[PDB]
Amino acid sequence: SLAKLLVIEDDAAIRLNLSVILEFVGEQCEVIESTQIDQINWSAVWGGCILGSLRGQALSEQLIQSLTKANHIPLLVANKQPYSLEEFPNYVGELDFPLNYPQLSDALRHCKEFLGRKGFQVL
Repeated sequence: SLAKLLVIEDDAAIRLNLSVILEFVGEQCEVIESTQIDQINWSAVWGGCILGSLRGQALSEQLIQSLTKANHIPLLVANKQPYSLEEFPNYVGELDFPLNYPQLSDALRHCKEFLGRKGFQVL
């Protein structure tokens, strides 16, 4: 991935966990809490958006609006969540816990491939 990964995760320990591991596999990321979605340029080309645990156990209407408009961003879910992303056409799958290199690499690969179909890059 050329572009940073967006990470939206309301658990501090998992923000740390995801940040350390993504950096480890050579990715850059912007890690925020769900109350910070206004701080994100959703129109730009991101390497992907990883959604994790969210306050209220659900997608806020604001995040829904953002995820809907930003259909060019491939979406991953980190761990099993009470919410679902099936409605989103840019949803590309889930990251299994505990995280491991082969499964994470596949997930990030699916993000790259998605971006490729959208016309954004070639590896």
